[PDB]
Amino acid sequence: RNFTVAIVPGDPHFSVDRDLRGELMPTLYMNQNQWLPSFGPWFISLTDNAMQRRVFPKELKGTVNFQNSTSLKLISHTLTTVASTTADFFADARHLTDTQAALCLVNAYFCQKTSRQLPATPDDLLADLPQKLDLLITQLKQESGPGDFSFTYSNPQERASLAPLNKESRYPTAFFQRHKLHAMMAKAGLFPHNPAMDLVFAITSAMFGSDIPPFSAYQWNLRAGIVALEVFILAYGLLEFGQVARGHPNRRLNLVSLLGPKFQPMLKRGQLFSFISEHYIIPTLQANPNAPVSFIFPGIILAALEARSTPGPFVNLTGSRFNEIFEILNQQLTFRDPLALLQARTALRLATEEGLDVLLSHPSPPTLLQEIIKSQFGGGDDYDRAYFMVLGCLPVVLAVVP
Amino acid sequence: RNFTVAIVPGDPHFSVDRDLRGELMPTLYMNQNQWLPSFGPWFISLTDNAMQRRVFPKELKGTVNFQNSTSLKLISHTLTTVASTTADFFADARHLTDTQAALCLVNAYFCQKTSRQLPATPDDLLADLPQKLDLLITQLKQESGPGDFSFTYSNPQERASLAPLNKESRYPTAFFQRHKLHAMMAKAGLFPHNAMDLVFAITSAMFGSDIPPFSAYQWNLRAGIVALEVFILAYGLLEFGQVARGHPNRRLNLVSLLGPKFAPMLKRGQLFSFISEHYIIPTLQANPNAPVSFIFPGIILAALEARSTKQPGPFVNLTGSRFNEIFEILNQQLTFRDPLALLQARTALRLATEEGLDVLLSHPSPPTLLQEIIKSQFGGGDDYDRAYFMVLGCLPVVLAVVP
Amino acid sequence: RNFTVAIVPGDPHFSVDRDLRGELMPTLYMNQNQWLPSFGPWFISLTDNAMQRRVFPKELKGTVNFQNSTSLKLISHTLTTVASTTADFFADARHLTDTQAALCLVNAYFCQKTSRQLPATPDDLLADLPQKLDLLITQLKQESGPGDFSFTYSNPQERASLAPLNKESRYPTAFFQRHKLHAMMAKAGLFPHNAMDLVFAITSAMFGSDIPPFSAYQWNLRAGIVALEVFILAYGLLEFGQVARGHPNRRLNLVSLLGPKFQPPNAPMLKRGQLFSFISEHYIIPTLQANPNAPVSFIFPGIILAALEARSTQPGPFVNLTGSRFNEIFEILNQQLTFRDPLALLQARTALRLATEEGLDVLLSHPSPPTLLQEIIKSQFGGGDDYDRAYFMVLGCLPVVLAVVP
Amino acid sequence: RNFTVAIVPGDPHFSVDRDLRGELMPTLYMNQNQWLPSFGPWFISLTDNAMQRRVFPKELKGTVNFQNSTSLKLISHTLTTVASTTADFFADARHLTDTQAALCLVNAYFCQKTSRQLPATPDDLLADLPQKLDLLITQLKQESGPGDFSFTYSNPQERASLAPLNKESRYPTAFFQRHKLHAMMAKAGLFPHNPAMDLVFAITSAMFGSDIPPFSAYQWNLRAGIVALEVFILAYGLLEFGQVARGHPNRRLNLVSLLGPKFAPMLKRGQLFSFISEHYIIPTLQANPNAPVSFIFPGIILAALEARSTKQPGPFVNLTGSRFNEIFEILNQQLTFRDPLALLQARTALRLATEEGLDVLLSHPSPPTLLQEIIKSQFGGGDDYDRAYFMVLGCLPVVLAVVP
Amino acid sequence: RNFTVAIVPGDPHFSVDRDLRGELMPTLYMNQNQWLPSFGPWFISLTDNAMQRRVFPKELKGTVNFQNSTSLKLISHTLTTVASTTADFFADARHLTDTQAALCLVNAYFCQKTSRQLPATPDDLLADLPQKLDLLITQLKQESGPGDFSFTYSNPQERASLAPLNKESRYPTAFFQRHKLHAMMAKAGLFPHNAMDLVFAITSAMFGSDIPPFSAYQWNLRAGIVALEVFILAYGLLEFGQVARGHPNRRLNLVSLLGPKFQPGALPDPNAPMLKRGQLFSFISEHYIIPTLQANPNAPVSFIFPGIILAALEARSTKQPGPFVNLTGSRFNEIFEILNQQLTFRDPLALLQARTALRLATEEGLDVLLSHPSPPTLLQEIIKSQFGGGDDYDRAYFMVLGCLPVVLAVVP
Repeated sequence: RNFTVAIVPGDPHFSVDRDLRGELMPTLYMNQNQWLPSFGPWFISLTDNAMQRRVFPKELKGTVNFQNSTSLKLISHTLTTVASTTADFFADARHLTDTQAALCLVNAYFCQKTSRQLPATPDDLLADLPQKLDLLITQLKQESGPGDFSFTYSNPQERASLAPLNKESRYPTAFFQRHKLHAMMAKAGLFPHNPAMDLVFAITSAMFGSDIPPFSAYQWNLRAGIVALEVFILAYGLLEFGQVARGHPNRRLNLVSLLGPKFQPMLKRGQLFSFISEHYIIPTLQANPNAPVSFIFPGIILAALEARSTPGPFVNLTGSRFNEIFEILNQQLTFRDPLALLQARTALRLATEEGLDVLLSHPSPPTLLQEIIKSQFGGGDDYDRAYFMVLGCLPVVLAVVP
Repeated sequence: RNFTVAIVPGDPHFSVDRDLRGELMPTLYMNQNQWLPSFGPWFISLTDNAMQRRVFPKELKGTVNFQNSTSLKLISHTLTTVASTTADFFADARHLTDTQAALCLVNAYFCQKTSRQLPATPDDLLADLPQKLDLLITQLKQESGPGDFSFTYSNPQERASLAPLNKESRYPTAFFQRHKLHAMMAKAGLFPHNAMDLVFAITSAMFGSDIPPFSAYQWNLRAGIVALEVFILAYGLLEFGQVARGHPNRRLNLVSLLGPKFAPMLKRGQLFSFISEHYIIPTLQANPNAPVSFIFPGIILAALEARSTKQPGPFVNLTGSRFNEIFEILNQQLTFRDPLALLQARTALRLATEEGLDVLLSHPSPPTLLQEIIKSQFGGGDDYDRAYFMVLGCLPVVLAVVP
Repeated sequence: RNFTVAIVPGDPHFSVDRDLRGELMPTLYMNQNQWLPSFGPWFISLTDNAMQRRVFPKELKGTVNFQNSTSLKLISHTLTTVASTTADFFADARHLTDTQAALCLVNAYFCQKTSRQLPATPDDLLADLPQKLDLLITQLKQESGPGDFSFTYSNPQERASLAPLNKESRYPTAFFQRHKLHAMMAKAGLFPHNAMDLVFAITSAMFGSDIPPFSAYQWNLRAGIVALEVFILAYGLLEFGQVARGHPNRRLNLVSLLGPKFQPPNAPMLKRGQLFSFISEHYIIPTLQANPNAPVSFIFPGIILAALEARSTQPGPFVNLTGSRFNEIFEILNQQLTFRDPLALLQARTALRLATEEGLDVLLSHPSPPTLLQEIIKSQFGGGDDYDRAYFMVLGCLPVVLAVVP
Repeated sequence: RNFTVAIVPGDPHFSVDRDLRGELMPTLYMNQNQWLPSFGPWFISLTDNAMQRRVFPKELKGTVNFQNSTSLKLISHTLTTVASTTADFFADARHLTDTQAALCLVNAYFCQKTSRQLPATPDDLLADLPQKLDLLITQLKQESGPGDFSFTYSNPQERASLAPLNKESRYPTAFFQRHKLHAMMAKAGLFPHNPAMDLVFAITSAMFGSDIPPFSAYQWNLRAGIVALEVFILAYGLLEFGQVARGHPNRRLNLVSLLGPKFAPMLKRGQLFSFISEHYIIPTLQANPNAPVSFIFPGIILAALEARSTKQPGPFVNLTGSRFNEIFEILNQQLTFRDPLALLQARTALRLATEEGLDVLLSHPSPPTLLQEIIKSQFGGGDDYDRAYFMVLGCLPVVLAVVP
Repeated sequence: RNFTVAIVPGDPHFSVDRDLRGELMPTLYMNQNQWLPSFGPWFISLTDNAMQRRVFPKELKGTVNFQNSTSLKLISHTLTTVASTTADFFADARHLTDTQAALCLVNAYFCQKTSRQLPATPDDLLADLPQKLDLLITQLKQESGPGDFSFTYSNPQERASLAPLNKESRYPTAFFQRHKLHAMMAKAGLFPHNAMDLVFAITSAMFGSDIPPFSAYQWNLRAGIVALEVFILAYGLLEFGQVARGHPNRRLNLVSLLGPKFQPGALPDPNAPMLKRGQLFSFISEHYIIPTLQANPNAPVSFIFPGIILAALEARSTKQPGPFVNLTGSRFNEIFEILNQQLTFRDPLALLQARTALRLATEEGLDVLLSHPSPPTLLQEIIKSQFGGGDDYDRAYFMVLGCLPVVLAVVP
């Protein structure tokens, strides 16, 4: 079950057993006499905060944290936590993965707007994904009027739950009323209340079985799908005019430094995302068909968590931006409380949805995204941005002896 | 509950959860292969003495103390002890914090001398604090006659107690008679014995009916006078301060300490105005009951050092007397856990600070003596270093582990 | 029972108690303040993978693995596992070692083609081994037609067993039908079904009456063919070898590795087959005189490693973060150091042997086998010349000294 | 209770709580990543021997001993043991400290030889100490005839006891008969047997109470006083023509190296000792009035222990442990065995070995020359500055880089 | 009870409490941040082998063994084992030390061949030892005929015992028949079977009446012959020795090893008159052998010259010409078995058998050394190849120390 992925054109292909991040990071702690990895300003601040926490797992407090680095246990557990943000923890047969729901939405929209035949197999959902996303995004840019990319809650108890309260299948009437992406797809005829044709239901009943109900009747799949679609929209927008051939002076990632002996015309608009879709998204989903969108692009999740936080020069010594990640780590490594871990997972997911709304509500979303990746994660070019979305960090080698 | 502070103009703002010193210092021990922090001559002498002590907490004797540095546990426990100098340990409803009592005194004095409206909210107490302090100080400089900034004790048992003996509400008649700051405020009509009491009008409007008049329950008057002395010394030290210039003797280098985490001259009083608006006010908005020792621990340390200030010429100080009060608190709370002995140790540190504040304020040029102590014992060479030393209680530097 | 071996001409002789690899490697961890050994790209990838394994023996995870090196326990246990690839674990009196079976085959073929007298003693089997191998190889090169160097399985359960299924003495009819080396020896009259059987005349004169004819009990024929493939690859690799030249890409430096233990041009070049003749007379013969039952994997573990790597062989730059190439070695290590399950260890040993046979077929099926072999030794093991290739075949690695302080 | 001392002119004053050696040495182990202290050839040999001893306290065998240095526990316990050499361990009201007895002897001798009034207070005993010692020494140099600076024992059991045997107040008649210093003071009329005026008794009854008996009646004070006087005589003689202003090429002690951030007309004869007496001896005795002479000058005690050793001519490597036996036995008895009687015997052996070595030093034709040789060869001292500091510290520490 | 020794002329004298090797070696582990000792190729091979042994005492496997050195516990226990090779472990009143028996033999031979009066005191035994050895050796060189320096065993059980089997006082008739040294002394009239017995006259005057005649109780004769072989090899090795000149291949550097402990002062003249034949051994006899025996009168010959014992153990091993790497552990088996028996198993009988095996291996190697056509030449080759000794200075110090330590910087 070995699979191969490639992130940017001209770069090497990576053959992995299961997970690229999980198999790449440990290899950076094998030359501890000469160098140790560093994962950027945000991870340096995370490491500083983690070592000060009164309640924090002892196994994540290894000596490497005090040597201008982050221990392997701390960096891998942090990245795993981020990758599980949009994973489904409700044991429900009516549920699709957020990635599958997002793919059904963008494919139904494409069939409604073009004369293209409805997708037959899950492979057809991923075929021409850059073109399907490009059509949805160019129409979303033309969506004038008030509203943002947020869900409307009218109660604090309602906000603390991912699913509708009192075991209901639908969210209250106001829930999606202010969401621009939902409004555009609703106007196009998707997810209707019922005999109005439901393209999403025709796709779900042909590939994902009879158990998946119409998105308007059981609205969890609509909410999860919208949020995963926001991640794909941000990923497309960030790489839209990307170029990687040029050796940028501010390029942080150096695979020759990190890998050592293990390593052996301009791009048109949308070509960098097409490469990542064909060589990374498709092989990742072929190996892990139920992968959440947070597993595909953990860098977008991290940038969204950072967008919530956003006068002059400033030093951030606060730990609030690490609270959701640290609570999951404390619940699964120290307290082992299954209920408290489920609540911690909900808090991380809600914080990400809040940050995604900040990113998409900005007048130029890729500009804010570029600023966060540069300031908090050290990414200076399109090559760094593409690798950061996939890895969740941009590791560098720093000599142990100066 | 995150809050932001700024110490000097042009410098970065620091966002902290609760405490700047407590959150900044641990970050200096995260590159132990390349460098370790050093906190100045006084802390180098403290570290030398602490490792020689027969009775000293074992957790404060970590290996970093023997590597041209001071361990994180030793430096943070020392700074916490200094920051708690004027903290209230009597559980009394009639008590204000020393900072609140000092603010009531300086605000009542300002209303008496200017006829400006009495402060309504605790925010009004801090509004125009540099101007309120400047009026009190310029009048204190004109206070001619004998007397100093000390309390008069007529018994050794009386000296060993912070509150009046035999559970009394007032101190003996001689207690405040030699204090110039008390005498000036008494002559102005503040805290009268019953006559309009401006302090009581302020305390009953913001701090409740439980706070008695300062003349009836004199603990608040004594604590307020001492905290006011710390604010006076802080204002005087920064009075003609400039930070724009990159001084050759500037010890503090935040670019070195923080790494990846990081024109018109200032008029008289402008450096203190910046520290009041960007540090004092946000600190008190987050911790309304903060003692004056938590706001400016550097003044407390300079006061403890002023007591020490005999033969002229070169001299090596291998004595531990200047660390006795801090070390006794550390021994009582980390090793012996004796509640009574810890309370006596806390009183001894507070009395030693009051003794040193009197030395500082009795000097003909108080900021000059203050500058000398900050330079010799703490390594501070300019106004930038002095402002940061008052806030941090030290001036950390990075020293390479390998030479 | 001390014995002496020499690998290449002009180099020192090594006196060992039992095993050269096992006695040489520990001596590289005796200057840990100044330097630590490094065993090449394949072992660097192995070390990376071993430290990531959820189930892996704790004693093999020492600190040296994280200091640009491989711990002594990990490198020695890996090399021992490779050296035991073709060791016989069936306690059977009808069984020869794969080396003995290969020697009987090449000697019977030589007598059939030259009419030289049949070998009388086990020493006669090894006498003129370069010449006996050279005759078999030059005839194998002339073997035109379809087929490769693989065994034909018609069932997955049949593939998972080394011996024939249902305790049978013969493999199914299709088993050897596609093997070129078997076909050439069968056409020459060797191992007939009963016709004079030269192999049986050799086995009954030196290895006792218990060894049955190769056509009747076919395990010895299968084991012998595979060991013969290893000897063929070893001969082909060193065929035009020269060691006198101090090559710029020579990785192995014994002066660096041994230090004070080692007491250190116009010389004529080695003729064709002379480098292999030196290794046969000074390494193969003394090794077999000391350990008569040594498997071919103990003689040349480097060929076994190159064969395991040949199975692995998208176009362009590539980073290999997979652990599949180490699965068989790691499973044996887990089964003998941690779980101590006799059945699971036997299955793991079978899997390593089958993977090696698969890789040997890739190496021999290549149009120029020594060229592919040279490429694998260079890319995965760092060997840049004939000196490195000869030492790699014997040691299973090419250790270098790397300074602990840069 | 903080006090200040100064060792040589032009050097800094040291403010200490109780003990200069005890407070200075720990400060040398605070930069262990860059440097460690080294205390000279004798201490290097001591460290080598201590680590080889089968019976030696484990707490004194720290890692610093194996890193071209001596651990803080080993160096401080060694120096404390040397400083306690002449400390009084008999709980007796009739006893003076050896320093007090030596001061009474030199002051009584000065009053007998000059018109000067008898000292009234203990401060008067120390007033003009260089001048009082100078008078006694110049008369001792004129003492012709046989005899040395040793006590005469006529029995091995008598040699193993500091006090007279069978609880007697006087030592046998032969005991002081060969001692030149005792003979000179006896001829001068000091300590008479009784109506002969006793100047020593007039001093002791005025400052040290009525419990101190006349030196001739209770002779322990006379024996202890004579030995402490020998230490003061050797200290005066060593620094008699000392100069410190000159920066000598062979000066080992470098206080700028050791302390770091914590830190012309010639001296006339006796001026270097006058400085050490006024700025070190007097403030030390004002803070610790009952200090033994071994606490004031432990370097003289160490040089005396080394003088016993001083067989074959030429280059020589000393791998013996005999010179450390007395110090090591005290360390074993107080840190490991805790045997009160054996510790008392070990203390007596160290004191008797010191008395034996002081006799070797004073019997040499040029005592400061032998003293200079020992301080140079065993302790690394190359000039008067080093010699003055060695007498006070008992060693001359140097900083040696951990990385070469 | 401190005593002083000197090994070569012009060098410093060493004052020790009891043992030079035991007191010198620990001083080399006191500067571990800058340097660590290295004891030569044989000890490097020993250290490599010791760390690979499945059965080996854990206390001898310290970290220093893995830092281009040998731990203090391993080097001192190895040297102590070698020094105890010929120590007497039979609690018998009829027994002399092998050194005392060798001295009685060489003194009786000297009295038989010269007009010299029989020695009266144990000091007279050591007086003129170079001259007494020189007379015995020059006569041994003239001993023509077959035979070597070995004992003849006619049974494997007989070979496994140091003393005669079945509690007998005499060895079988064939035992000494092939030994050239025994044959020469027997022809001279020494140890007769009862004829005047010069050896018995010496033993009964200095070592008491308990020592029986060498022909009646033959253990003293066997032990004495073997110790005499060690003295003969020591004399032969230093016979034409010179030390004044600073050789380029001189391994031992006492200035490096001792540092501040060594006061160099005045260095010897390299252009000074040469040492005459026997003068280097005379210096070692007067300044090392005599003071060592005055301090430890019952010292075995292996304690005086452990380097000869090590060279003898190495002589057994001595087939192919050229460069050679020795990865075998056979040469360390006898030493390692003693170490395992006294530090790990604590079996009194097995330790006694291990001690016998080391003594028999040494006797076998001494025969190889003395049977070589030029014994000092083979001895020089072994000291150079296995112990790093390149000159007479190194050879004299190697005989005494059992090794030639060098300082190697921890940081290169």
